[PDB]
Amino acid sequence: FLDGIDKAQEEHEKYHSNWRAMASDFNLPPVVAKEIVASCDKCQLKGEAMHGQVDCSPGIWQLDCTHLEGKVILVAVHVASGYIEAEVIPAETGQETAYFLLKLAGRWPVKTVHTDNGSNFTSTTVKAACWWAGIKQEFGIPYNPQSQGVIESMNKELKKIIGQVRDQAEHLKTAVQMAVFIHNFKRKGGIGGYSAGERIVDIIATDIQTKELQKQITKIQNFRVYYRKGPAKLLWKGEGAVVIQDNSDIKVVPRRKAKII
Amino acid sequence: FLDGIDKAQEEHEKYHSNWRAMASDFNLPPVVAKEIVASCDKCQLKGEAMHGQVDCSPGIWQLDCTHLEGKVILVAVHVASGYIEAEVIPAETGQETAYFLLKLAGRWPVKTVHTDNGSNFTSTTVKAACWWAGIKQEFGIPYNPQSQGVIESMNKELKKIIGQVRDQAEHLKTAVQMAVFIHNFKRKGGIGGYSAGERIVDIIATDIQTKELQKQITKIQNFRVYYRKGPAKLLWKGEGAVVIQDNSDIKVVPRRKAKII
Amino acid sequence: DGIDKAQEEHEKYHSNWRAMASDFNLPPVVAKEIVASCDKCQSPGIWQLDCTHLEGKVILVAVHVASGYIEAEVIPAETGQETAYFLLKLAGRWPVKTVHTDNGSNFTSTTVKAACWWAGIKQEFGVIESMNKELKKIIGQVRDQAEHLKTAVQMAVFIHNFKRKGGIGGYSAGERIVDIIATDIQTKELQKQITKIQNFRVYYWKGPAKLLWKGEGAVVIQDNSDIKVVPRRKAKIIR
Amino acid sequence: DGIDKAQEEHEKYHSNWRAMASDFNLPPVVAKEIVASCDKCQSPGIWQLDCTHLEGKVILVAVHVASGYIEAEVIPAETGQETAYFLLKLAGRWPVKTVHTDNGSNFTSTTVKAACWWAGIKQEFGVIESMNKELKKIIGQVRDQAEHLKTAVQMAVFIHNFKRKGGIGGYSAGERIVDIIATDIQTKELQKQITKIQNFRVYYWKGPAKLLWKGEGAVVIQDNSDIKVVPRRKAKIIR
Amino acid sequence: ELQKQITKIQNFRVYYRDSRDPVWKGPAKLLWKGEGAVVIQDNSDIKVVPRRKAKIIRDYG
Amino acid sequence: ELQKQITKIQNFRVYYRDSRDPVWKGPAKLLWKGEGAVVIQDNSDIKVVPRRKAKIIRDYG
Amino acid sequence: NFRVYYRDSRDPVWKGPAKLLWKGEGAVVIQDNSDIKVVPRRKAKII
Amino acid sequence: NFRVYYRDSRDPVWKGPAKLLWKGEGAVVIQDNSDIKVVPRRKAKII
DNA sequence: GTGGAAAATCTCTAGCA
DNA sequence: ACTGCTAGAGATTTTCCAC
DNA sequence: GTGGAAAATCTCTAGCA
DNA sequence: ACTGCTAGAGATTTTCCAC
Ligand SMILES: C[C@@H]1CCO[C@H]2Cn3cc(C(=O)NCc4ccc(F)cc4F)c(=O)c(O)c3C(=O)N12
Ligand SMILES: C[C@@H]1CCO[C@H]2Cn3cc(C(=O)NCc4ccc(F)cc4F)c(=O)c(O)c3C(=O)N12
Ligand SMILES: [Mg+2]
Ligand SMILES: [Mg+2]
Ligand SMILES: [Mg+2]
Ligand SMILES: [Mg+2]
Ligand SMILES: [Zn+2]
Ligand SMILES: [Zn+2]
Repeated sequence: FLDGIDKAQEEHEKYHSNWRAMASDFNLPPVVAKEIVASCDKCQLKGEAMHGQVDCSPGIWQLDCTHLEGKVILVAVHVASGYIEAEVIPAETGQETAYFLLKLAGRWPVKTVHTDNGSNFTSTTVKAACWWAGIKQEFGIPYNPQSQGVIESMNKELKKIIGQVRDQAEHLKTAVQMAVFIHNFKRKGGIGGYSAGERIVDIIATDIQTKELQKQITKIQNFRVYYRKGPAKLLWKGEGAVVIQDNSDIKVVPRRKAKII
Repeated sequence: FLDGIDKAQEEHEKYHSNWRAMASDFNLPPVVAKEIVASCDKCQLKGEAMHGQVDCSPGIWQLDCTHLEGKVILVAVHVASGYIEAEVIPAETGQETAYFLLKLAGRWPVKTVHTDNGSNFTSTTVKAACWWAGIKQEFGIPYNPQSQGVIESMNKELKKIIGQVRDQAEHLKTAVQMAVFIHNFKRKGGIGGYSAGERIVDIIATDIQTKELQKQITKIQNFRVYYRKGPAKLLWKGEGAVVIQDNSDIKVVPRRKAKII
Repeated sequence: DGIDKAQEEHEKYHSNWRAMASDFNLPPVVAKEIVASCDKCQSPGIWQLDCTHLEGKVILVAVHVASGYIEAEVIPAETGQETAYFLLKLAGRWPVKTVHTDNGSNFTSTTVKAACWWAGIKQEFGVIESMNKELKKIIGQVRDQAEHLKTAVQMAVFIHNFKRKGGIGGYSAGERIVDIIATDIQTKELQKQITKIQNFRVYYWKGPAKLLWKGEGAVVIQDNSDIKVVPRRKAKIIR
Repeated sequence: DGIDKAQEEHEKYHSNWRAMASDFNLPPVVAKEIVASCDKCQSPGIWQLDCTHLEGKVILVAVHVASGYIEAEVIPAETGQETAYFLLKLAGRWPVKTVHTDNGSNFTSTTVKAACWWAGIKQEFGVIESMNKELKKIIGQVRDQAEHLKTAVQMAVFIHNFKRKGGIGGYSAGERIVDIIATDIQTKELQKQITKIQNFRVYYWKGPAKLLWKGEGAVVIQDNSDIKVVPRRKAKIIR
Repeated sequence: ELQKQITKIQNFRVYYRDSRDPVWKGPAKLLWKGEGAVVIQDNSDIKVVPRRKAKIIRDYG
Repeated sequence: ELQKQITKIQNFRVYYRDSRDPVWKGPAKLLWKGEGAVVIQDNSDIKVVPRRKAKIIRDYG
Repeated sequence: NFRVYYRDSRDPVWKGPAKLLWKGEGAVVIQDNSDIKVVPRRKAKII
Repeated sequence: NFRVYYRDSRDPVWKGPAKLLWKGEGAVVIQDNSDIKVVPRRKAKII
């Protein structure tokens, strides 16, 4: 089929046929047809069919600016719990966002904020506010809203709730606060059948308690485990398995072929 | 929990809590909480998460108008096979669409055309053209592009192909015809590993041949089958099952409890 | 199985239900009933609001008295609408159930009453004064670092809530409030469970006994201040 | 298994491979080889283009000579560009491999040559005239129903292709062309199969035998004009 | 006589979809084709698919 | 002694996701929590989940 | 009898309740104050 | 070595080939004529 | 009966605008 | 009474080929 | 061991603009 | 070197309760 390769190359240069067509009409093996297609710069027009996963650490907040009735609503969400805070701000400015961020950092332990590349989030004012409060700034890939999916989703949810309570307030700020209240303490579901406020309290309390307990355990329990290497610190044992860390590489080994001193 | 019902009704009238929250905070059974939610007009804000299925009969074509480089491209797709015909038309007028439809009906057996509610498709001229050619017109639900998914998808595909061959022509009409050629006879895949032209020929030929053969079988084979009912005309038998048609209701019954005279 | 040891421990030391449940591996309902079976064993959502003045500006301060957690905001004027907006913001962030106020005109406005009614908050008319003094001290400390007073106030709130530690355990106000609210959530879940099971009567025929726990293969019940365990097969539960 | 009966049938009657494959349930490759084994036994993509005139307008007509299927279009003028555009449209709709033209100036333009080269069409310079007469008759019949001549031409094409029946089987031009193209597709698939298998050599040692069919549990081969079947275990196939 | 035609009809292949599943089911075996419904056999199972949910092709494989 | 604390840490629940699956895995059992990774046990299987893919809660159920 | 709440034509606001006249696969015909509408089931909720 | 073809910023036209500098879960850092870009894997194809 | 490899099937996403 | 789909990029399950 | 029923888990989609 | 997700509407699988 070697002459078929040249025939198919000309056919593709003309028509840009996919590998199935070339294989069928020139008796090419699928590998050769796929190679012919993959050598054409004009036929590389589709990306991987997958989705990434955003960070869900206890200390990461996702912020965004949504618009409603000509007003600007700045919305922050705790990624690990779904807990939201929203404020109607007079304009999409760096000063307003820095004030919102300082308020947020004064109430909850904000360690990193993830945001789009909007001008307010990229301003030196927000940079100074984050530096003072010790917050790490993450920016998503430009024009990739999926990177902020969580907060984006919440926008939807927030607006929905406003649509249900807008008739109970004279102004949009009051309706926004009502929606925040309803989302945080009147909508139950998720990982633990929790509300958002209950879930965030559980997340933070669990972080503190686990840190404290693990600190005490590591203070008390001291062993070195060899397996198969170097002085690999013991981490956990039981159920016929030993989890250890070596050169800061956590691994799990069977209880056998493992000795603990 | 009977007093809980009234407490939860007031709580929902205020905050519009979901059934989980009401059940948790008022000890209501899930049925009663769901009933409370379902009685609130303001909480009916989501439809069922399902997609319909478009018609895929051999005689149904889906037509649409797409735009490219300031030009109007009228595209028709044979739903069963994916075979497309595209023409650059001077304007989105009823006369141009009627001419395109008469041309299409003169080449292939068009029995039904499914289109959006665009002005050209709804014009009396297209109605007259379809009446003369004996084509039935189906219009999707307004502002529901999914009803025309097939043709919509093809738009994408068509444009993609144009992007690969636009440099090979000095006009958009030539590029459109090149793209139609490439899609119909240079892209292979799908149900039979076919190309679109081969698939449409197979579909039409199979329709004709099966009609002819079934006519012969029915004229030859005459039987009446009683099962469990009335004089149900026999349809097929074998593999321990009999398929019959009683009162124009096709059904399958076991070979047992079925007698054929 | 381990109920008798827990009961004896309670009789000796009058311990609380958390300690008994942790020590003797009992479901919390059983420990709560053990505590309530003795006749001699018989706040998280309370906030205190005040409005101070600094550099001729109004600072509305809310203190979680149980923990010392602070929320301060510089408001344009001592107006009822603005206090109501601040209260709604506070209620949407933390589980506020009661608020104490100093009978000020803004705190008694019909707008604030409406906001509290909507948020389900009850109003009652020296933690707050000491906290105001501390907040003013921190604001004075950080005022060199902020051009405006609102930014300085927010920095002071942040420093007080998270960068100041003390007390018996050397914790900050944020950790204390998170722990207190978590304990409140645990208490309310336990109360919901008790309410759920308090409307059952179990026969093990032995008289109508209250139900304390329905396990995978056991039923723990109480009869005449005596806690017993019976097999699921031997027990019959009705409403 | 049924190969010998098919071979004898071909010897007596010289039937084609479709008939033998249908009657004796052989894979088409075996029947094709049986036909090609005898010496005594040794169009679907051909179109005819013309340009007629009617009411002082140019009607370009393409006829599938094998079936009589017509495609007509009123073009602005007998120009090379218009003919090339019509040819590209035709090639994108049906599998055109060859076109016969009347040496007209438009048909011999460099634009038409480029269009045919791109579409992979070979150009060669009384079916067409009779079809033109029939099309003109139908156009005359339907001209009362169309304000313009292009609409009348398209109506005539529709009537000729689908509403006229005749011939041995009483079929329309559309059915005939669909059947002819389907048969062409079958032939090309069979040729692809033969090309795929023609580069194998099978030993069953017996000399190098050509491979005709690799079944699930059999290998049908040909050696010196004798068709035989072997089990897969006894046969060794190499490229 | 009749059996040759029945077998010819049975040679055709049918791709079909169910009323909720959007994925096309494999190449079933045609048994009857009607104006409104097609009776097919897919893995020793007889089904009656609506005509609008069926693609009938004699695969030229 | 150490065992009470180990059991207390073991009492927490972990919801996690794998590197390609977008659906959250059920309430695993925590065994170790580190600065970068958490070692959990899900259905007698030990896993090392990155900290960014873990939600750790003591469910108050 | 049923109650149908629907979103008809590029209007994010939901409407209803309406009387269900006919239910099919992928669409439902409903009546809302002497007005008949055809709505895909993705944009309708039936109770 | 790899070839990356990507669509970066609200530009339907695909670009490439580019050199792959770093591949992660959900995004890839690539170099396209002395220009470094970070592209989600949904908008990149690696050969 | 069984590894490697090639082929078939399954899963999933952008764009249609 | 009408109705998402198409084609490509990986990934995973299946089958085939020699041992 | 087993039907009904209620509860838990799984599947899927719109909007975020 | 960074990354779709959330919550509601049905549907389907699981478990519980008496017999
Ligand atoms: C003026 C006519 C008549 C009234 O409706 C408008 C608007 N419209 C909109 C889209 C559109 O939204 N395409 C994107 C898309 C989104 C989802 C999906 F499933 C399929 C899709 F194609 C069309 O394709 C389209 O043809 C029209 C159109 O023609 N019209
Ligand atoms: C001017 C800033 C900076 C530069 O980017 C723009 C445009 N933009 C666009 C969307 C948006 O397309 N939302 C719809 C959406 C689509 C898919 C998905 F996964 C999530 C989604 F939210 C935003 O949400 C958004 O915040 C912005 C924005 O802020 N900006
Ligand atoms: Mg934004
Ligand atoms: Mg946004
Ligand atoms: Mg349209
Ligand atoms: Mg369209
Ligand atoms: Zn190419
Ligand atoms: Zn409601």
